Amino acid sequence: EDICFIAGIGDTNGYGWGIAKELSKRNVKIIFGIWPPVYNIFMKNYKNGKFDNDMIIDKKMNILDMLPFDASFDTANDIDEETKNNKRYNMLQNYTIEDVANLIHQKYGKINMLVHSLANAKEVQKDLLNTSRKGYLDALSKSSYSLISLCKYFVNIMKPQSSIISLTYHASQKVVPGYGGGMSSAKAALESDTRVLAYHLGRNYNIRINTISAGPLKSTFIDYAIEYSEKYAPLRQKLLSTDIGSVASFLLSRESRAITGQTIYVDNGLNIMFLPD
Amino acid sequence: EDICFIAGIGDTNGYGWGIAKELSKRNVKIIFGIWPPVYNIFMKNYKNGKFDNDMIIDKKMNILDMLPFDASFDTANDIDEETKNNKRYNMLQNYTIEDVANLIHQKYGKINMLVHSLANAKEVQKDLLNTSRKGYLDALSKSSYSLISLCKYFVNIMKPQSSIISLTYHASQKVVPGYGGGMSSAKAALESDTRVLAYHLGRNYNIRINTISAGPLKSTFIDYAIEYSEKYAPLRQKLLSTDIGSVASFLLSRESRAITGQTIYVDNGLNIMFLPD
Amino acid sequence: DICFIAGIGDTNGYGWGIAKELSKRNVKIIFGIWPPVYNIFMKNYKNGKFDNDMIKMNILDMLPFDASFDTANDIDEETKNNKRYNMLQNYTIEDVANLIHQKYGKINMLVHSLANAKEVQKDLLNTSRKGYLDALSKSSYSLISLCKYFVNIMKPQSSIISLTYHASQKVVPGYGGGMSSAKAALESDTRVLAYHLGRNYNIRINTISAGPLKSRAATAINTFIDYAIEYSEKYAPLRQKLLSTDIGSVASFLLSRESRAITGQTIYVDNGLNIMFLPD
Amino acid sequence: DICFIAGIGDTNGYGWGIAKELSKRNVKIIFGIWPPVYNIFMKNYKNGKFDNDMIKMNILDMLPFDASFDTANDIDEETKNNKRYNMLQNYTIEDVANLIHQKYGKINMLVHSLANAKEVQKDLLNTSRKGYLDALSKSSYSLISLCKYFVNIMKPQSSIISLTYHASQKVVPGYGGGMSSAKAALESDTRVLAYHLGRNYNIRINTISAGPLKSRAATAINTFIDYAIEYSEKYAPLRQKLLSTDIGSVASFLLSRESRAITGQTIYVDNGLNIMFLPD
Ligand SMILES: NC(=O)c1ccc[n+]([C@@H]2O[C@H](COP(=O)([O-])OP(=O)(O)OC[C@H]3O[C@@H](n4cnc5c(N)ncnc54)[C@H](O)[C@@H]3O)[C@@H](O)[C@H]2O)c1
Ligand SMILES: NC(=O)c1ccc[n+]([C@@H]2O[C@H](COP(=O)([O-])OP(=O)(O)OC[C@H]3O[C@@H](n4cnc5c(N)ncnc54)[C@H](O)[C@@H]3O)[C@@H](O)[C@H]2O)c1
Ligand SMILES: NC(=O)c1ccc[n+]([C@@H]2O[C@H](COP(=O)([O-])OP(=O)(O)OC[C@H]3O[C@@H](n4cnc5c(N)ncnc54)[C@H](O)[C@@H]3O)[C@@H](O)[C@H]2O)c1
Ligand SMILES: NC(=O)c1ccc[n+]([C@@H]2O[C@H](COP(=O)([O-])OP(=O)(O)OC[C@H]3O[C@@H](n4cnc5c(N)ncnc54)[C@H](O)[C@@H]3O)[C@@H](O)[C@H]2O)c1
Ligand SMILES: Oc1cc(Cc2ccccn2)ccc1Oc1ccc(Cl)cc1Cl
Ligand SMILES: Oc1cc(Cc2ccccn2)ccc1Oc1ccc(Cl)cc1Cl
Ligand SMILES: Oc1cc(Cc2ccccn2)ccc1Oc1ccc(Cl)cc1Cl
Ligand SMILES: Oc1cc(Cc2ccccn2)ccc1Oc1ccc(Cl)cc1Cl
Repeated sequence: EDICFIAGIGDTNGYGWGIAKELSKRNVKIIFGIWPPVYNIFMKNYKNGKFDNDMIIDKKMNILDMLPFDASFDTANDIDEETKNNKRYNMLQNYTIEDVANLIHQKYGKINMLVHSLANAKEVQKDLLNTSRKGYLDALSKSSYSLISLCKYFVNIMKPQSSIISLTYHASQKVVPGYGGGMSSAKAALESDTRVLAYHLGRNYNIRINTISAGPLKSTFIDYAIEYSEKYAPLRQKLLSTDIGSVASFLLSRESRAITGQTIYVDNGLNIMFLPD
Repeated sequence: EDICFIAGIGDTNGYGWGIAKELSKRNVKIIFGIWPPVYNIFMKNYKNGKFDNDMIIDKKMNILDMLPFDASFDTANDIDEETKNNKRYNMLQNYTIEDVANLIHQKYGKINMLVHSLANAKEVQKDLLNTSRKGYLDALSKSSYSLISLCKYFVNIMKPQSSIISLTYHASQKVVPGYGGGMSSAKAALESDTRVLAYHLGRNYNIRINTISAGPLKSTFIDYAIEYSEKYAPLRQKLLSTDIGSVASFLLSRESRAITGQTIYVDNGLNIMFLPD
Repeated sequence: DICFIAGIGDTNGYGWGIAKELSKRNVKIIFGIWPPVYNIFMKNYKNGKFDNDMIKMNILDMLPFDASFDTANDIDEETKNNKRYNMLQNYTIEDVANLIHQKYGKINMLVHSLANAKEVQKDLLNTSRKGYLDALSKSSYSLISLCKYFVNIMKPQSSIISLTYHASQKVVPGYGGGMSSAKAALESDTRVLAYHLGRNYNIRINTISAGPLKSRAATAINTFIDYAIEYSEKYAPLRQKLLSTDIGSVASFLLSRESRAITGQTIYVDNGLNIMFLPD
Repeated sequence: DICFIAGIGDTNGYGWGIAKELSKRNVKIIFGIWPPVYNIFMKNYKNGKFDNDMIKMNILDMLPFDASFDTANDIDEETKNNKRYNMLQNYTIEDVANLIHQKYGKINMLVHSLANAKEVQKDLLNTSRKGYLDALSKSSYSLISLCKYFVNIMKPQSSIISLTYHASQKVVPGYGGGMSSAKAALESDTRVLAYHLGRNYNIRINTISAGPLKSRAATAINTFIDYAIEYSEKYAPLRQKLLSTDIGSVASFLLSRESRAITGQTIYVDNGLNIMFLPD
């Protein structure tokens, strides 16, 4: 009985979903953490059967639960009155990082797989030089610190030899004009933090953590990235969300017990190239 | 007539000073940017001649000016009332990043060298896993975004083929337990941002930017780092603030016109080692 | 699913651990064995020495294999006539490719699990040209050539792995003879190969940077491995003992279709030691 | 201040640009010249061809030098008797070391500015063992051996540099013959050497990863350099044209005492091209 919490899904079109699908093959029970502002929409679509085709594995994806989850709030203490008043949030509760860990632990006990699959930058459209302090720190808060806080709070509800992964992108290491707003900065911090966290979690809890540097998925510039990737990557096949999924599944399993602190590239090998051929 | 603004000095015991000294050999005019809370102390010591020995180059260090400078505020607009009221700040003015660029430009015209030499993390003593969101973002704000904002505002007051450097540390790339509070995260972001900035500044202004990854200088754990470095680094000599200074001088000169976006290690080669010998 | 494992000489190394793990997924294993140790390995197999170690493997075949030789024409007269090669046939790279293809058809998995350097005991500065080139020939070029001849007997979408060590990237004094150089070249060649193999053949290639394991080869170095192992178990983020099957299950994953979007990569399987700068 | 420059054959490469820049700081330059091009280089010197290019250099000496040979005993009979070596003496590595020491005493600067690969035109997968080993011997081992023999005729706190190319780290199709492999090994060897040289000799060693320059060697590759240059001038963060003196002033800095705390490093002098992932 393995249970994985996936923080950061909004539809079946991203990595979170591809990871849920592949894990389901291993009979892993899935819990979704969903950004409150799209939680109700997601529940509706799910109810209206919009995801039924997406859920087929002759095996059904076993979704144990779907919970509102906001990566920018650590505890009930951090909720500002403007979101308290806020339309969407008003009718939802217990969606802070610590609140969700308590809920899950209470309802289902300890888990052993954790997926951080979320990024947000309010100024992702502006290049770095034109990003505001507010926009930059928002990017870091939502995309980088959220990983640390996730680990801080979920470690108490995880079994020993548990495993954790996040998703990153090569803009951290090499220049991708157009990946702005401090998203590149956020990814660089996330990959560094993955190492620092791997040391602490490894020594203190025997828990592993790694990150997957993924190629482009259509989930503007994304159309460029995907086209360029499919033209110039070593491997011609289309990169599927389940290509990341099967890698994630392996990193979350005990088959990878000796791998931690790593950035693992799942991008058809595009990262290895220097000049177009 | 070359002029360099050095943001982030508080005494003659750090890299900023070593960089000022070496630049002075090249007859570069120096302007110091000093954290307001220690500005007056610094001025006093300077007046009381405490730095006279430190200033000798048979050449005097030519300090063109010394200005209060706070890396956490971008413009006059960002000054919160608590600092406005604040003792130290109350008797100082025009210390925001944009304010200082305007002052310098007004008093002295355009400059062609910029040094970012500052780091601060309010929770540097806590390890990453135990760092608060507030502490983490403060680290990023002061140590990383400050570089971007410095470039944003000083580029308008710099000549073409100007040059910029900052200071970083290898904890960004490899684990150094004890370098906490998100300082490691901040350095990783700074090294990544150095590349992104190098592209923008290079293409749009023909300005270069690089960062120096420095070994330990006594400016607790620092005593460990220095001892370990002196035991295990390829080069036995003591690492001097002027070892960083002479490298900085070269990176800021036109002798390095074809180098940009780089992290340059000035650490007696310690970075190259895996296991102690 | 058939895998050729090039470079196994006993049950104490990574090759055996890889064999073991691939067997679990019902992969057919073919051993390529260096002729100097070929006979003794055979003898121990039939005399059931490895029986405790195979806990049961599916060993399709065991062939003489020397990665120094690309084709039969490359075998020098002395080696040809040597006591231990006497006496043996079809052990070059081209020859084992052909032989394997005749017996079994096309395969889909390849493991390069070998390395050799005559002067490993010398530090780099003191290595001769001859010793250095030997290291690169046996440890690095052998991979390139293995690929060249096996790509024709491999299907799409097959997978190739090799084994490397972090001394290529960071200084490990005592890892001498140009072995550091050979691992650096091999990690670079893995990228270049991943490009050509991916484009032209839809074949994948990656390399595993393993942590210390007390193997035959590891002892060839003048207690270095004992210190290595002991240091890793003390300072690695993960303090479990590193097993050859830890690498093996990672090898199995890389060779399987589950890793179809990974290529050209150096993957560290070393309890995380590589991420550390300063000892604790 | 005396610098030996190993690997100059005309005024169109990095060696010349390095010579030029070192002259500016009043450094005494000794050229080591490959015997195949030794005579013509001499002839052009006295016939004032390079006069426009030396705008005045301080050329202390010009010696025959072949980095394929470690000692006189390494010279094969054919080479020994060849039309172009006929006729020449003391051109091995040990021999030039000794010769330079006798004429001038100890030096404090060394530049490895050479590379060679018989099969550069072939892609890696199609390179023979012989071609690959040639690339590593001439381009990589030559540095190690240069160090071995020159450390005895160098003072503390002397400095050594070599030249490399980013194809070691990222795939550049067309950079064949094992040249990519040779650059990867050389960048690794630079670290290992920096350790031994720093500890035992207080001598520094670094390598410069240069951008494209239309040199003799660069054209040996089957328009590749023209595309390289054109691509760099279009996509590099800095759009100025990359000059051999751009590398030269960086070489001068690395060789001088101003860089006393830098060692084991790969320093990119390439208008920043290396930092880019996606074309504009
Ligand atoms: N798609 C790509 O080409 C690509 C490439 C590399 C990395 N990634 C990474 O993959 C991860 C998943 O993104 P994706 O591409 O699958 O798109 P996605 O929309 O499937 O995933 C991002 C999800 O994060 C959620 N989210 C946003 N703000 C949040 C908050 N404050 N709290 C909680 N959740 C929030 C959103 O609902 C969104 O669904 C991201 O971390 C992204 O950086 C994506
Ligand atoms: N000393 C080392 O061992 C070492 C190693 C690697 C990198 N570095 C880097 O070198 C740089 C200089 O630090 P140092 O070691 O010379 O110590 P330092 O005290 O000389 O430099 C840091 C200075 O930044 C100033 N500062 C702090 N908060 C500020 C703010 N909000 N606005 C403006 N200025 C502020 C302080 O007055 C302080 O003097 C830092 O960026 C540090 O990260 C130091
Ligand atoms: N043991 C470690 O700590 C360690 C760490 C990192 C990487 N590696 C790598 O793992 C691989 C396997 O080494 P190991 O540690 O398992 O030792 P091992 O002795 O078990 O494996 C090496 C095998 O290669 C064979 N071999 C040597 N030269 C050959 C040739 N010319 N032709 C064919 N076969 C030849 C030998 O017979 C030997 O059995 C090597 O590439 C090694 O560099 C080992
Ligand atoms: N040109 C470029 O675009 C470029 C880019 C990056 C790195 N580099 C490197 O710079 C260095 C110099 O190359 P270059 O581009 O200036 O070409 P070049 O032809 O000017 O320099 C190479 C020189 O090395 C000499 N040489 C070759 N084999 C030799 C041997 N066995 N003994 C002694 N001398 C020998 C040749 O006579 C030749 O003059 C090389 O290491 C090269 O890899 C060049
Ligand atoms: O983080 C992401 C990275 C890439 C890679 C990419 C896509 C297109 C062009 C260049 N790079 C694509 C999508 C990504 O998703 C996001 C982007 C911005 C934000 Cl604010 C949030 C997400 Cl989830
Ligand atoms: O940023 C710094 C890095 C090192 C390197 C080091 C020193 C000691 C032990 C380990 N690493 C030493 C001092 C540093 O200065 C700072 C550290 C924390 C802060 Cl909050 C600010 C500064 Cl300027
Ligand atoms: O690549 C290898 C790495 C280690 C780990 C190690 C060895 C020595 C010191 C520290 N760690 C052990 C053996 C390795 O492979 C070899 C190296 C040289 C030779 Cl000659 C043979 C082999 Cl199989
Ligand atoms: O290391 C080198 C790099 C470049 C730049 C380049 C060459 C080809 C394609 C793209 N860029 C040109 C020449 C280089 O050196 C050599 C490579 C092979 C040989 Cl045989 C000789 C030399 Cl000097």
